[PDB]
This record gives sequence, C-alpha cells and structure tokens, in this order.
Amino acid sequence: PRDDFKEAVNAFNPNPIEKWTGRFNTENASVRRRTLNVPGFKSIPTVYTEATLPLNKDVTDGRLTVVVNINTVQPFTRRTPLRVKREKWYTCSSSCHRKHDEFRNKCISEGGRYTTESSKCRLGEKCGYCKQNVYLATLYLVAGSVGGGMYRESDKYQSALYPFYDISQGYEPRQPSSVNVRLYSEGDPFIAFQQLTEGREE
Repeated sequence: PRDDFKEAVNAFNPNPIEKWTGRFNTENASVRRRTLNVPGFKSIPTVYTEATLPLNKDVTDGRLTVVVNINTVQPFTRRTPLRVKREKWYTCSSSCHRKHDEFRNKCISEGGRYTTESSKCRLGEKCGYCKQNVYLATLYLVAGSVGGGMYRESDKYQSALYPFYDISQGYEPRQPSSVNVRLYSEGDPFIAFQQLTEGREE
C-alpha cells in the first residue's frame, strides 16, 4: 500500500529529466521540479517538462495534435479530443428529494444532461446521473525509459493521471484559450501516487 509508494519515491532519479528541453509543437519546453506533499513523507520530488500550447492550427475538427520533440525522448505525436463527457451519479444518501433536484438543476444549468434511473429516489439508490461536457485544459504525457539514456512514449501510461487512458486528462467545464502540456517519466512519484492511490489518499 504505502510501502509500494515508498518503493517508488526512493528509486526515482530526476537528474536525467533535467535534460528534457525541446519543444511541444512550436513552443519551447521548460523542465519543472516541484514537490509532492503527502502526509507522513518529507517533500517528494516530482519532475516534468512542460509548455503552454495556444489553440491554433494544432486544432482540427475538435482534436488537438501535439508533436513532442524533447531531448533524449524518441519523438512522437499525440492527438486528444478537446471535448469529452463527464458522468456523475447521484446517490440518495443520509445527507433526499431536496438535494436530488438541485443536483438535477446544476446538471442542466451547467450545460449537462440528466438521466433518471429510478421512478423514485429512495435512500441508497442510484436515482440518476449527469452527463457533462468538459474541455481539455491540461495534458499529461508519459515517456518510458529505454536503455542507453533514451526514452520513448509509454504504452501502458497514456496519461499521468489514473486510470492512465488517453482521455484521462485535466478537463474543465469552461474551455480555455490554451492547453498546458506536460511530459513525465514513468518512475515519477506523481504517477506512482496516482496509480497506487487513484484517489489522492492512502
């Protein structure tokens, strides 16, 4: 559990990632060394290279194409949809008629669509869900280590965020004019945190 994370943090070597300069599309990349604050641990080092991509000709028919040309990393291209769906379920908890229809209203009100799954919203019941439009703000990429000081985009980790799919990215209710791109190493504690935990707590 926490020991597996301990195993990852200690093994992590951020030194090679300090060389990950280059470009995401047009923009120059900048290596960022930051700290991961988790209870019971000294400040954990997380390192990635990043850039801010403006929405321009890199957008075509709702998809953002990013070309990754980072040093020591075998270059690759990634395509990501600007828009995806966010499905959230309402459960009638002890905390549900009054709290149910507002959840319903928020969904509609915020541009989403609500779907009923039960004729009546009883305690402990999945009464329905909201399908919400969310838009790409932050894009996480992962490069797996190859021998000889070289890297290559990770097949298993299509993202740095659990569950690590292509679309497992930072999506917002309101689409920004620019997208922030980030490239991680597989051994980064942020990914290890995400994996072992999924929900940012141990």
